[PDB]
Amino acid sequence: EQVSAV
Amino acid sequence: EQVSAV
Amino acid sequence: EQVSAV
Amino acid sequence: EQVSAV
Amino acid sequence: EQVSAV
Amino acid sequence: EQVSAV
Amino acid sequence: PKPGDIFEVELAKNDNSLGISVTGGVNTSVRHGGIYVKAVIPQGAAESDGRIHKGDRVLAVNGVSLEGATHKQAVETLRNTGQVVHLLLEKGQS
Amino acid sequence: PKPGDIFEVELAKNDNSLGISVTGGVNTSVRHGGIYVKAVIPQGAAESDGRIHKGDRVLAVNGVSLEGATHKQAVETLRNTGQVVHLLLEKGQS
Amino acid sequence: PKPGDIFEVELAKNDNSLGISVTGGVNTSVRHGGIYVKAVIPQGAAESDGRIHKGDRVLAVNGVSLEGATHKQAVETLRNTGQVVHLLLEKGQS
Amino acid sequence: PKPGDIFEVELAKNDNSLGISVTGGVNTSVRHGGIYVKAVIPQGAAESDGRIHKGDRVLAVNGVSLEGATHKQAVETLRNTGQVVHLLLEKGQS
Amino acid sequence: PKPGDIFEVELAKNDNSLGISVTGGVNTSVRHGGIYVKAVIPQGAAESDGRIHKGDRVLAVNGVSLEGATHKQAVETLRNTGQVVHLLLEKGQS
Amino acid sequence: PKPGDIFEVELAKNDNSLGISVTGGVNTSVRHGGIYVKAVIPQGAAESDGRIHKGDRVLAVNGVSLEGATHKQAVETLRNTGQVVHLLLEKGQS
Repeated sequence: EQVSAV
Repeated sequence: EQVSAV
Repeated sequence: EQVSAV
Repeated sequence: EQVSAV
Repeated sequence: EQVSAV
Repeated sequence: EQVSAV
Repeated sequence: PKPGDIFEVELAKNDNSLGISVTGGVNTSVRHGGIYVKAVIPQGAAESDGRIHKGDRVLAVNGVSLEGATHKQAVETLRNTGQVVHLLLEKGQS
Repeated sequence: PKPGDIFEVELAKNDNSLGISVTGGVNTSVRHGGIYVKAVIPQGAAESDGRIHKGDRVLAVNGVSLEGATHKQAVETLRNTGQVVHLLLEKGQS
Repeated sequence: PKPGDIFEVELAKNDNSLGISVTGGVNTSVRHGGIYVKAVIPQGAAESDGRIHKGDRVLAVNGVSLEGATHKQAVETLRNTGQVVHLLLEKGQS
Repeated sequence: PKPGDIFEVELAKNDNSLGISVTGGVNTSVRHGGIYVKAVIPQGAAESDGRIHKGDRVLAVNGVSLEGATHKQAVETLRNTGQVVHLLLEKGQS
Repeated sequence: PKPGDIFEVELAKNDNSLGISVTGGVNTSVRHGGIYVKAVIPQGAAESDGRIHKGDRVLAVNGVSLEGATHKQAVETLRNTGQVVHLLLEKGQS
Repeated sequence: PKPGDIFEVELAKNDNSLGISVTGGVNTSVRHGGIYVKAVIPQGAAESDGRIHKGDRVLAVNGVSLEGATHKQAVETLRNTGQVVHLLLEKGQS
């Protein structure tokens, strides 16, 4: 459920 | 627990 | 005969 | 039409 | 003894 | 002067 | 590549970003705890390059496996990189 | 390699075997459902080559990921190969 | 790989053969004068490995391009090799 | 490389260009319908890198073969890329 | 990598620099006449990437060996490069 | 390759030998203490493959550098290998 920008 | 020869 | 820039 | 084994 | 920046 | 087979 | 195939990309950042968002990690409910591409950002590096798509799995970064990584660990690994980044991926299904 | 590093090996069979036993798969209780080297067989291919050891994880075979593989699937993938096999691994901890 | 993709294989011979037949060359009527896999021989090296199929194009052998090769030249290049051979291919359409 | 050898380059663009002009394609009268480097642009990426020269043939871009490509197709493939581009080449004769 | 292992890096310059200083050459008193990383510059490309450290040996640049190179020759080879540079290294001991 | 270029070979043994003799090491009077191919044995693996010649330098074996190796150390490294061996070389001058 965790989405992160890279 | 399954070990197989390759 | 066609030359293009890339 | 030439086919060769390698 | 020679050190250079690259 | 040393030559070895590998 | 077809689904399941390994592939690798040397990706140059744009605006100091790879241009993807990632989801997953051993601590999440995402498939296998793996690290997946959730989206490809418009005009970003990944999009422009064209090899990485939503659903691709990231296996390694600059030669180091993301196996066992928490979400936070994997994200840090992806961010703690230079301007060009070596990524190892598994092709997902579209 | 140090633990966690990706590496690859082109391994020639001996006696039609890679010389390893493997454990794991999405259906087992082994770490993450991954495919791991359980043992390296004396005088076998892996031993003689010297790069693969117990605890290494197999990520792919001949360009195809072992992700999501059951035990039986991964074993079939490893067996359904020619005399020389490309393997992609993550270095384990000794 | 999907059609059009580049891939590479380290192939070990069986019975001193790669286990394929090839067609084409700059002197033939085959597509583009390219070198293509016409068949994969039962029980041979290519078959057992499983990565090369009929219709794949061979681009290079042991780092040397087959471009401009006559049929006879390409065949000699493929034969004038050791027990394991590096091949560079383009995936064909099945 | 010597003439005929395969080589690969990860090339970073300058001014959003690879710094080469290309000629050829299946629809032209250039050798074999292949895609060749016609010139290397002063101060551009290819020149600065120093590995690509006039007469080199481009075989693939970001893992996709340029075989069968028209001129327009190959040019689009070369342009439809990110800031760093993987190129597969055959060394030409100087 | 562990000490003694070969590794390779595609490194993008920052400020037109790789972000390292190098020492050695066949004409110096440094170990074996080899080319070594003497320091990694703060905020520079090598530091940000994180794979190259003080004590690593540079074996080749863009496919060309630095063997036999004087200090001045190796430095010129390292400088006479584009924005992204392929480097081949041996891991040093920390 | 041309002289000075890096290249790599996956070489299958014949008669449990690579088919070369080597000279050099940090303890000898051979150029730089490097490990060089002194001869290629008739009908042996290296000869049949055709990529390695007298004067080529061996830089690494199965991912491990031969830098600093004594003659005896390098020879042991070359012998303590499986049936197929990854070699990293610098092309010599003919």
